[PDB]
Amino acid sequence: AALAQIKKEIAYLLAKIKAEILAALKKIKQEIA
Amino acid sequence: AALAQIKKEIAYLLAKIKAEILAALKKIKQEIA
Amino acid sequence: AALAQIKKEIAYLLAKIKAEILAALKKIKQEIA
Amino acid sequence: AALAQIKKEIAYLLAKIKAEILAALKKIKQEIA
Repeated sequence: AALAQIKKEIAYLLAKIKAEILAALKKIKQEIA
Repeated sequence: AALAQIKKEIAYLLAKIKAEILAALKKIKQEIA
Repeated sequence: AALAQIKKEIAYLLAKIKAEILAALKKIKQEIA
Repeated sequence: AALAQIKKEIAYLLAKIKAEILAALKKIKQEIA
C-alpha cells in the first residue's frame, strides 16, 4: 500500500507542476495575441 | 516487481508532461513565426 | 522511512524543476513586456 | 539498494525533462531577440 501511496502522491505533484507551467505559458500566449 | 512497475509508470507520466509542455511551446513559437 | 525519504527528495526535485522553468519563462515575458 | 536505484533513475529523467524544456525555451528567446 505505501508504495502505491507514494506513486499516487508523486503523480499528483507532476500534474500540479504541469498545470502551473501551462498556466504561465498561456499568460505569455495571451500577452502576445 | 512492484517497485519497477512504479518506476515505469512515473517515467511514463514524466514523458507525457514533457510532450504536453513542448506541444504548448511549439504553439507559441508557431504563433510568432 | 526510506520510502518516505525517497518521496520527499523527488518532491523537492520536482519543485526545483518547476521553479527553474518558471524562472526562464518570466525572463521571456520580461523581454517582451 | 533497488529503492535508491529507482530514485537515481527518476532524478536523471527529471533533469533530462528540465534540460529539454529549457532548450526549447531558449530557441524561442533566441527567435525573438
